[PDB]
Amino acid sequence: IQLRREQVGTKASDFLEWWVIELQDCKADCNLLPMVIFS
Amino acid sequence: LAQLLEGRPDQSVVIPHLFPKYIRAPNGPEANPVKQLQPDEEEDYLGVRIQLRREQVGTKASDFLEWWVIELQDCKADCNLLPMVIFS
Amino acid sequence: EELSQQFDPYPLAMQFISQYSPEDIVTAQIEGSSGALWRISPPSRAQMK
Amino acid sequence: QELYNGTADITLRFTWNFQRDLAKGGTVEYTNEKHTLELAPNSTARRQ
Repeated sequence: IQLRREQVGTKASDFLEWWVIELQDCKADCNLLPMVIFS
Repeated sequence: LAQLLEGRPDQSVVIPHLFPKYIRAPNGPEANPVKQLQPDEEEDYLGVRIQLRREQVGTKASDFLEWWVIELQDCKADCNLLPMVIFS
Repeated sequence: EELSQQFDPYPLAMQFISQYSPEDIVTAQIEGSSGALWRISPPSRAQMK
Repeated sequence: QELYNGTADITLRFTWNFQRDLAKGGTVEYTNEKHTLELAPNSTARRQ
C-alpha cells in the first residue's frame, strides 16, 4: 500500500490523503491490479 | 464537462435525453422504463443537467470543496426538487 | 386523472395507464443539490479531467 | 497510537465480494467471504 497526502493533526488535516494498492512485488499491477474468479 | 471540471462556478452541461420519467418497477428482479407512455426509447426519456459548485475553504482545487446539483436539461421547477415516476 | 390526460393519443399507453390500480404508481422526489461532496482522489480527479 | 505502541495484535480483513445477475436465476446474490491477517504488537509491518 501507498499513502499519498496532497496539501490543501492540523497539518495532517491540511494534507488530504488516500491509498494506492499494489503487489508485494509489483510488475504492472501498480497501475491495474488483477484478480481471477471462477464460478 | 471540461468547463465544469475547470473549477469555475458558472458553467453547466447538456444531456442528450438520458433520464426517463416513467419507470415500471416490476414484481421481478429487473426494473425497466415504460415503453408505452414513453414510446421513443431514446428521446421520450427526458434530459438532465448538472452544476458543479466549489466553495473556497489541485492545491486551490483542494482548498475549494465541491459538489453537484442536478436539474433538467430545461428545468421548470425540478431545479429545486427533481421528480421521477414509477409504476409497480 | 392526470395519467388519463397526459398520454392521450397513444393506445398502448392508454391501456398501460388504465391497467394498474390507482395505488400502484408513486412519484419520488429528489433533492437538486448533493447531500455530500464529490470526495475523490486528486489523482483520479486529474485523470478524469 | 495502536500501531505505534498498542501492545496487542491487530487484524486486517481482506474482503472480496461478487454479485451476479438475478434473471439468470440463483437464489443468493451478494456472495463473499472475509480473510484475516494478524499483525503483532510493534512488528515489522506494524513499523511500516
